[PDB]
Amino acid sequence: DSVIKNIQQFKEKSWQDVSLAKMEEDAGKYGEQCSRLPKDLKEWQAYRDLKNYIDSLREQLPLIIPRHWEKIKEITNTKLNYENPDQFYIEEIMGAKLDFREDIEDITESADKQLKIRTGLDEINLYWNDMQFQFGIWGKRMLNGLIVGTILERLEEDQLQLSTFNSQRHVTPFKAEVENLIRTFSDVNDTLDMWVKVQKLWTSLEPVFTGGDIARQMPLQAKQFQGIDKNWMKIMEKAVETKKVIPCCQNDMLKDFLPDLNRKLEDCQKMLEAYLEGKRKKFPRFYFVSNPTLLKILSQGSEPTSIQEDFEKLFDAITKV
Repeated sequence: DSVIKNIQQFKEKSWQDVSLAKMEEDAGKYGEQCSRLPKDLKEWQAYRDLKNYIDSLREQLPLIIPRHWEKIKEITNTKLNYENPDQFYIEEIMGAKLDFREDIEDITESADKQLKIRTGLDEINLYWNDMQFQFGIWGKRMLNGLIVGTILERLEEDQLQLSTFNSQRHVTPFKAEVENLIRTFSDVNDTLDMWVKVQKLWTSLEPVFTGGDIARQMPLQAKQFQGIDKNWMKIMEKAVETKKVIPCCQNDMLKDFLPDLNRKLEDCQKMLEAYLEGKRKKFPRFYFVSNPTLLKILSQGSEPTSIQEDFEKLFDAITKV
């Protein structure tokens, strides 16, 4: 009856289905010590068999107690049993706590590791598609990328992981995907690297050309910025239609345009800078003042009152006019 009660307790634990650790070992053990002396006199073998089963369960419960779990399940003659079994595994885990199975897992363990590497590679695949360029407000007078560095850190970490995977022998079945991913990351780095720079150039030059006074002069220079910005207005316009991260790296017009726009932006930027130097020569005091202030003052030349704040920088002891 005691053996039957122990069996009932085991059944109850199975019904409970929940991570055995101390109770399973204990219930069997307390009963067993009293039982061994008793059993020889008692005989009735069935009881002995029940006791043996309880002892086996106690031995297994300790053994029973993510990727590592999956690997453990694989080297246990069960599949995702820990995953599914862990969630609601009635008795497979208890049952599996052989040498042949271990050997098979080892034969297969290497495949799982390659397989494990493949799983990691697949995990990368999911994040890149889920990730979409982080666009941020520029006033829409569009939206630019608020952060490109975080994505760049991911690009190198992924490339380093792919290079580490390439060093491993087991990567050879999924090596072609890794090589294509490395090529994709390399092209994304060429695009993103160019993209952050172009926005900065554009961010630096957006105010000067749109603003009227500098733009009143330099008619030729003004047209390029006018025309140059239209493509950028369109590129940003295109961004709203498709915002996924993989697509931004691979979109056709955007990939070709960033290099061309950047050269266009740099030429205008160099020309703008040369113009600033010419103005600086005219009024020698301008050299002491910083470029942002100089740009602000030249642009605000038309309204003399606007320039009053910067009077102190231009001449000594003339705070307000």
